[PDB]
Formats: sequence, structure tokens, C-alpha cells
Amino acid sequence: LLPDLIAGAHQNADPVVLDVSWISLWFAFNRSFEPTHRNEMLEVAPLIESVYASELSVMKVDMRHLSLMQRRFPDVLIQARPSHFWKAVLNDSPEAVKAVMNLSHSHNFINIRDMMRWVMLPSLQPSLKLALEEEAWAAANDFEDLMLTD
Amino acid sequence: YIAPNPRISSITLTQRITTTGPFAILTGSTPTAQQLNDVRKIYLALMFPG
Amino acid sequence: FTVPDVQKILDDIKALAAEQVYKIVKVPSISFRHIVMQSRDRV
Amino acid sequence: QRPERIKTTPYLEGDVLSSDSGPLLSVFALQEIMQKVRQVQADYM
Amino acid sequence: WATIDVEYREPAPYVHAQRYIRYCGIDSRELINPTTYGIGMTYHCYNEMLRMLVAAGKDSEAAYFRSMLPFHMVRFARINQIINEDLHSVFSLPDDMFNA
Amino acid sequence: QEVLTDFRRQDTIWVLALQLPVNPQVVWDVPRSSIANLIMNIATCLPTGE
Repeated sequence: LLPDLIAGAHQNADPVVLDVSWISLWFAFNRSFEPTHRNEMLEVAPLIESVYASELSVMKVDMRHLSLMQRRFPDVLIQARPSHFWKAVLNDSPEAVKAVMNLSHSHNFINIRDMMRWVMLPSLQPSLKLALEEEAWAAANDFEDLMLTD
Repeated sequence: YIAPNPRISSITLTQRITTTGPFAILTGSTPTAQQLNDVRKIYLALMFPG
Repeated sequence: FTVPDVQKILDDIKALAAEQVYKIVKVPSISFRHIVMQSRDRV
Repeated sequence: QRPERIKTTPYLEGDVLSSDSGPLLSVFALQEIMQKVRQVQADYM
Repeated sequence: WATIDVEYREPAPYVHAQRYIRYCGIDSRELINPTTYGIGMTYHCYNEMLRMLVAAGKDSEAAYFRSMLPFHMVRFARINQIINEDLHSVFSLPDDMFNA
Repeated sequence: QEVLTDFRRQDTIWVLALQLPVNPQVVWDVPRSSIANLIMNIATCLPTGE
């Protein structure tokens, strides 16, 4: 964070810059901080972190199998773009897990080549809904079992 | 004419602590009906280069 | 004193933790039915 | 209908300020050239 | 500045306007089929303006123009999609007058 | 740990559905999510005082 401040401001996320006054330097030397009330979302934080890290994993298995459809069935998909199965996963994901990513996705633009890098990364959080989703896609590999053929 | 996203220039951390933009006095300006007629001349000068 | 845009997206991660996935049943779902075809030996 | 107008993440999703058309700019382009020679032929001999 | 903003690709359906306008060397495929990441969307004409405002001490104003840069390149990827894809008729200017 | 101790804890089957050691790499793999984790950290852990 410090060598990417001195050298050049591009290749990493810039720190958030706040604006203070001149005289509030003096009123900070004479006000200590005594945290009386601790935050009441502390003991609910290990569970909130585990739901959000698990729903990001189900979206990663959903993108890994949907991206292999244009090579398998090119006659149905002559005009399907990589923005199309992206739009199909987000229309099924929970609204909260989308609305955590959009605190910076509305602040920082990412294109198609950024998300398909995040999908391939080898890091999954195992839970009950993930470990069934990995077998549902494996059981539905042969699309004859989904009752459609050519 | 689509305006950019409003959460680009200002980040909100808590209720009373937000980032402040550099050109804050200009983003909060509504154009007049003559200045908006000059914005259309610029995009009419961009779709026809020479 | 957190902003009410982040307070709403913490009260849905809580509800998503109570979303049950499975169900506890006595007998499983049926998986085979047999159709009679006006015969005594073959269905 | 087109795959170039699919907003995935809300970066380009902004407001709608003003609408512009084809026959609107056609009558407007002629109302800016003729409003210039009618302006410099009145302030000068 | 260091950008070939006029190129010729294919024989057009009109035999007098063979050119493709590409503001800031950007093709209209980058809306659909991208080349670079979200950070490295840049061009030489814009990147020197940011490393000058950093040099002169206007670093808070440089960080504003660095964040509006992907909104900038998307706009010029639609003006290119209007010029050489929609405004292509007989009434477009021929190339022997465009080079003069 | 009130739930794991009663007089009938011998014949029980726990059907826990979320593992607790969160892999912190799967939160820090969301692309350009460095401002999104900071605002989620202030609202979840910052105390309140005089």
C-alpha cells in the first residue's frame, strides 16, 4: 500500500482520501476515543461471512458449466455472447449477494475478461448447497437426461 | 443522453462520513435551455468528423 | 450509525442462513409406476 | 435485440437526461446555420 | 496522438466511403468481445493527461479523470458504432474529399 | 454450547449446513472488490463510543 502510493497511482486500488480542517488537528489531540457500546453485529459476523462466501461459490460452479454450452451446441447458440449466461446467473442469485458486489461494481468498471478470470480461480467454500450443486451439474451432463435431443 | 453513475465520484462509509468530489460545484449544475442546445452541437460534431 | 443501504443487505444474509434446503421424510418419493395393459402376465 | 446493450453491473446504468432524434437534429442543424448569417448581417453594414 | 483513427477494412456497399472512423483507436467489438481488463482500458492521448496532473500537484483532480475513463471509452465505442454503421448512405462524404 | 449438552445428546444427529472456517481467499477473489470489503467491514465491526 505504501510502495504503490509512492511509485504510481494506477496498478492497485487507491486508498480512500478524506478531508479534514486545520483546527480539527487540535481538537483531535484533546479527544480520546472510548468505545462504550461494541457493535451488535459482532457475534453474527462469522455466520454472515459464511453465507456470503458460500453463495459466491455456487455462482462460480454455475459459471463453469454454463460457459461450455456454445462449444457443445453451436446450432442453438450462433449469437450467444459471454454476457448472456452472465445475465442468466444473476437473475437467479439471491438479491443480497448481488447487492454486496455492487458496492464497488457501481464504482469500478469490470468487463467480461475480469469475471471469467474470477470464475477459473481455484477457491471454493464447501457448504451444504454447494456440495449438491456440484453433483447436480455432473448428473445433468448428458442432456438426454434433461429430456431434449436433436 | 445517459448520465454517468452517481456513485463514481463519492463513496459513503458511514452516515456522517462521505468522500467529497473535486468538481462538486459543477456536477450539481443544471444546464439552461441555451447551453443544452450547445451540447447537441458537440455530439453533432462528433458523428461527422470533418 | 451505519447507512441504511448496508443495513438492509445485512438483514437478508441473516434470512438466507435460515433458508432450509432439504426435507426430512419417512418414505422416499415414488420412482416407478406400472400401467396395466389388459393382460394377466405383462405390464 | 442487440447484445451490446446488456448492462451487467451498474456502472453504465445512469439516468436519462434528454432525448434526441433524427428529424429533430435535421431541423435543428438548419436552424443553427441560418441563425448565424441572420445574426452577422444585422450587427454590421 | 499516437492512434490510427482512420482505417480501411472491407469494400463498402457504397463505393465512395471506404473508411471506418475509430475515435481513440477503439473498435466496436470491445463492447462485446473485450481485449483487456477493467483497469487497463487506456490510450496514449488520455494517459499523458493523467501523469501531468499528478506532476503538477492536482492529484485529486487526476483521480476523478481516472475513474471516468471506462465511461469515456464506452462512449467512443458507440460513436464509432453510429458513424460507420448507421450514417452510411450516399450523402456521406467521399474519401477523396475526406483526405483534403 | 448450550445446544450440545442435554440428557439426550447421545443419540442425536447434527445436520449443520455451514462450515465455519471461512476461506478468506473466496471473498478476496471478487474483482476490484477492495472498497466493497471495507464498507462491509465498517458496518459489521466498528464500535460506537464517546
